[PDB]
Amino acid sequence: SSCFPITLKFVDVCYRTILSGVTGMISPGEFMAVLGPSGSGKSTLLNAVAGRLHGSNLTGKILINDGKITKQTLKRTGFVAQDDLLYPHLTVRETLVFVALLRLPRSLTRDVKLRAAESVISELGLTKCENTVVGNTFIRGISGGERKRVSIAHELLINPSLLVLDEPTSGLDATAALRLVQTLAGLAHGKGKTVVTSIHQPSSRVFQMFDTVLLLSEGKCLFVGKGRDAMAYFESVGFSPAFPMNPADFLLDLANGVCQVRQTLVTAYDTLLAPQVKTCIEVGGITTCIATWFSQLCILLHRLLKERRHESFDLLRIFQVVAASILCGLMWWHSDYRDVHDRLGLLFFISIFWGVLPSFNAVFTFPQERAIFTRERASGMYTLSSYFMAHVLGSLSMELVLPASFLTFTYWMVYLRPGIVPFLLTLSVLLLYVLASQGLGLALGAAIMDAKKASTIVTVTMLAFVLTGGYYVNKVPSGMVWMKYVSTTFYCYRLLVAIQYGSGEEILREEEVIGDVGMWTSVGVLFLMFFGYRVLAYLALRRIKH
Amino acid sequence: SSCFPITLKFVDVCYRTILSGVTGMISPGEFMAVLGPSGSGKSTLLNAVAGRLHGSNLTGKILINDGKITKQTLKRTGFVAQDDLLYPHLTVRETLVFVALLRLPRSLTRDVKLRAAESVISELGLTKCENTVVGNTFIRGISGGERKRVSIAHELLINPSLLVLDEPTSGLDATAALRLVQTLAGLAHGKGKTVVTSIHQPSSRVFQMFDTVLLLSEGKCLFVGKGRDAMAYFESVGFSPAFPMNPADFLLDLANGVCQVRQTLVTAYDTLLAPQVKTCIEVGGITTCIATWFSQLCILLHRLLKERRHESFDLLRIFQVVAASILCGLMWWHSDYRDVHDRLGLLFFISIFWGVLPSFNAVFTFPQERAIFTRERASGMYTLSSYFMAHVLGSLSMELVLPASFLTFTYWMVYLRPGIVPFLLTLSVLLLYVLASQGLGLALGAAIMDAKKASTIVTVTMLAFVLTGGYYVNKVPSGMVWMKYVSTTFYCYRLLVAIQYGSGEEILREEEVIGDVGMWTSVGVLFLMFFGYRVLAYLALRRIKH
Repeated sequence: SSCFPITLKFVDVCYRTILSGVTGMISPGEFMAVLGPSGSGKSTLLNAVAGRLHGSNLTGKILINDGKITKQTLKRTGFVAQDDLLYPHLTVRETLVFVALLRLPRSLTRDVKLRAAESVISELGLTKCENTVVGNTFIRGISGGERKRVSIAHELLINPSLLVLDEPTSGLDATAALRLVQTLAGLAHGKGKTVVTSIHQPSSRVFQMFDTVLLLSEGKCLFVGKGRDAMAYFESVGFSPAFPMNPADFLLDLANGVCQVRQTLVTAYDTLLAPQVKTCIEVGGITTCIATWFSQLCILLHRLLKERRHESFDLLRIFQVVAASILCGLMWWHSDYRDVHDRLGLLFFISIFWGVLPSFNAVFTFPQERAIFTRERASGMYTLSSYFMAHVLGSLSMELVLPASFLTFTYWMVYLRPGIVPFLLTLSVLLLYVLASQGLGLALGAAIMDAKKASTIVTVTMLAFVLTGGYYVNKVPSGMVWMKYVSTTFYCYRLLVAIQYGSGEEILREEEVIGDVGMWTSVGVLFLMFFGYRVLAYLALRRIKH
Repeated sequence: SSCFPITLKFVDVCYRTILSGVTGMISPGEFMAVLGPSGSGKSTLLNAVAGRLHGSNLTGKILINDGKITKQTLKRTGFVAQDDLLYPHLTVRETLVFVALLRLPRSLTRDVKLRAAESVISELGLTKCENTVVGNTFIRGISGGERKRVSIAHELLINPSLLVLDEPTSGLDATAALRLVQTLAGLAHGKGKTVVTSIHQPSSRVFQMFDTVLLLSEGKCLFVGKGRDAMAYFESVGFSPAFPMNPADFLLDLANGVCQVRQTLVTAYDTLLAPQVKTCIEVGGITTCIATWFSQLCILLHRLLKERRHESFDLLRIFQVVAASILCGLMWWHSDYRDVHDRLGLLFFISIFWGVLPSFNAVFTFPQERAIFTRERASGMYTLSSYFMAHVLGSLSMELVLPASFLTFTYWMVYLRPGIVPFLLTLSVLLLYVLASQGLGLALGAAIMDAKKASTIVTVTMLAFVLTGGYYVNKVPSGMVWMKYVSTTFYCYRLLVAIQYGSGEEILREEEVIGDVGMWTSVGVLFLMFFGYRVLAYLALRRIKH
C-alpha cells in the first residue's frame, strides 16, 4: 500500500506562546514519536501539522512534499483523534461497511467497496470480533484496545499516505498497548506509510519500537534524532542517569528541570542539531447531484435503524403504556355516552398523555449525537440536509406503534362510537397529534443543545398547553383567550369531540363544551405545526459552526 | 507517632485458586510494595491481610504480632480503598472535622478532637486547600492527587500502626504520584508505622523509593527481598535484560512469561528464598447510650445540611414553581366562587402538582449515597437508625418552603376565601400532603435501590392516584370504588373543598362533588401515610447486609 510517498517539513512553527521554533522533517517510511510533559504542546503540533490550524495564529511553514495544505494532498492524510465516537448497536463488521459506503468515491461499484472494508478488518486483527457488537460502558461490547482499532480502520479506508495519531495508547493495558504499537510499526515499515504519533508515558520496550524521537519541553524542542542515540547525545553535553532507568523517563525529566539545566538544553540544541537539520531542509449535472443525495439518505436510514428502536422500545416505555391502557379500560369500563361529563374527561386524558409523552422523549435526540455529527460532517461523509431528514423519516415510523396499540386495546372496552369510520378517524387524529407534539421537542432540543435545561422548558410549555386546552377553566379572563390558539392540545381535543358527538344536537334530544371552531381549520393547523416545528429545528442546527 | 509496634506474618495463605502459598513477614518501619500483573491477585492479598476475608475460603494463618484478628488489634489498622467517597459541598477542613467528631472516642473533649483533625491536615500537606470545596466531576473542587490525601487523612485520625493501601497512585500524574509515595515513605521511616501498598505500574524513580518488594505471578510469589538486590538475584538464576530498562518492567515481564521460564521461577523460589524466610518466621447505663445517639444525629444533620439545599434549591426546580404560580394566577385571576366547576378545578390542580413533584424527587435520595453509607456504617461511625432520622428530619425542613411560597403568591390573586383562618387551614393541609407524598417516594427508592427503575413505578402509582382522586370520573364501575381509599390525592382534595365550601348548603341558596367522607377521618389517614411510609423505608434499608 501507498506507492505514492510523502515528505513532511514544518520549518519554524510558532503558535500564539505554545510553540516557539519547532523544526524537523519526516521521511517516508518512518515511525516518529512526539514525547513531552503534559503541557509542552505536543497536541498542538500534531493538529498544526495535519492541517487543523488554519493559518490564523499558526505563523510557520507547514509544507507537505515541498508544497502546501492544498486540498489535493489533504485527502491523502488521516488524523485519528483521541476519543472514540462509535454507535453501540452496530456490530464491528457493519460499522466498517456503512463507513466504506459513505467515504469511498461514488464512481465505483458496490463490489469493490465491500472488499475494501474487509481488507481493513483482516489487516488490523479485527477478524475475531467482527460479529460482536461494539457497545459502550452500558452495553457489553468489545475491549477498549480493540475499540481503538476500529477508529484506525475508519481512517485506512481511504488509503492515506500520512497517518497522524493523537495518544493511541492511553487507558490501554500493558500488553494491549504493545501490540498496538507493533501494528503501527508494521504500517510504516511493511506498507511504506508515514506514521507520526504522540505517546504519553511509554514503557521499557515500547521505546525500543520507535524509530525517531521528538522531545518538546514547552515549545522549543530539545532533540530530533533516531531514537537509540538519544542517551549517547546527552552524555556528550554531560547529563547522565545514576540508577538503572527507562530511557524515556530520563528524557521526560530533562524536559522539566529534574536532572541527575533546562536552559542549557535549549542553547545546546540551537548550536549542534539545528545547523544539521536545516542544511538538508531545502535540498455531472442535475441527475447526478440528486441521486447522490438519496443514496446518502438510504444508507443513513439503515445505519440508524437499530438506534431508533432502542429509543422507542425499551421495557420502561412499554410498561408506561401498558399501565395507562389498563387504567383507562378499568375506570371507564363499558362507559355510557349519555353522561357527557365522563366521556369528555376520557377524551381529554388521551390528549394530555399523548402530548406530554412524545414531546419529552424528543429533546434528547440531537444533544446526544453532536460530537459524532460534527466530526463526520467535517470529514465529508454527509451534509446536514441528509443527516436531518434521516432523523425525520426514521422517527415517524417507530413512534407510531405504541399509540396505535394503546387505542386498539382501549376503544371497544370503554365503548366509544361503534363502526369502522369513527375508529379510523379517531386513530388518524391521534397519530397526527403525536407527530405535531414530537416536533416541538425536536425544536427545543436543537435550539438549546442541553438535555437537562431543555427538559424543563418543554415542561413549562406543555403545562400551559394543558391549562388553555379547554377542560379545566370554563371561562377565561379576557386577556388569555388568545392563548389557546397556539396550543396543540386545543386542536386535538376539539377534533375528538367532533367525531364522538358531532354537531351536538344528536345528544340534545353543556353547549359551550360542544362549541364551534371548525373541523377543517383544526386539521389545517396541526399540519402547520407538523411542518413548522421541523423547519425551526433545521435552522437551529444550521447555526452550529462546526 | 505509633510508639506501639506491629509485626505482620501471613504464613501459607491460600484462597479459593487465587492465592496458592504466599508467605512473608513485614517488620515495623518498612515500606513494602506488592507488584504483579493485572490478575495475579494482589488485591486479594491486601484484603485478606487487613482482615476483610472472614476465614470462610481464606485457609491460612494471618497472625498479627504473634496473635490473631481479634478486635482489640483491628482498631490499630487502617485500610485505604481504591475509590474515594466524599461529599462535594463540604470544604476540606470541615470534611475532616465531621469525621473526627464521629470516629474519635466519646470520652474526650471537643478541644482535643479539633486539634487531632488539624494535625492531620498539616501533615499530609493539605494546608493550602483547606478552605477549598472538595467538588466532583461536576463541581470545580480540588485535584485528584490531593483528593487522595483526604482519603488517607480519613484513616490517620485514629492513629493506626498498620496502614494498608490499595493502588494509591492510579490516575495521578507523573509528579503527583511521586510526591505521594514520598509521604508514604515519610510515614514508615519518620513516624515508625508499617505501610503495605500495591503499586500498579511504577516508574523509574518510584521504584527507588521502595524498601521491600513482593512479586506475585498468579498465586505463588516469586521474590521477597529488599528491593535493590532484586536485579542481582535473577542473574544468579540466569535471567538478565538486554536493552536498558526499568527494573520494575523487567520483573513484570518475568511474572508473565516474557523473558530476555515461568515454571523455573516457581521451583527456584521454593528452594532458596522459602527456606530462608521460614526459619525466622517462628522466632455507662441508659443515660449514656441515649446521649450518644442524639450526638450522632446532631453531627449528621449539620454534615448533610449543604447537601439537602443543593437538592431542593437548584434553579431548575425554582423555575418550575415560579412558572406554575404565574399560570394559576393568570388563568383564575379574580375568580368567582359561584361558578363551582371552575373552583373545583383549581383545587384539583393543586393536588396533582404537589403530589407528583415531591414523590418524583424523593426516589433519588438513597440510591445516590449507598457506597458512602455502607463504607461508613461498617467502620463504626454511625448506625442505621441515626443515619435514617437525619434524612427524615433534614428533608421535612427544606421541602416546605417552595409550596409555602406558591400558596402565598396565589391565594389572593385567584380570590379564594378571605380570612386568616381559611388561609392557615389551607396551608396546613397542603404541607401535610407534601410530607405524605414524599414518604411514598422514599419507600419506593429504598425498596428497589435503582433510580431509573423506581422512577417509572412512582409514575404508574401516581397515575392511578390521580384517576381515582374524584374529579375525572364521576361514576366508577363498582369494582373500582375501593381504589380511592388508598390514594393520597383523594384525602387532600376532599379537605380543600371542605374548607372553601363547607357543608355545602351555603352555596345551595353538584352535590355528589361536595359529598361526605369526614374531616377528621381524612387528617387521620394522612398521618397514617406519613408515619407508615417512613417505617416501610426503614425496613427496606435494613435488608442490605453490608
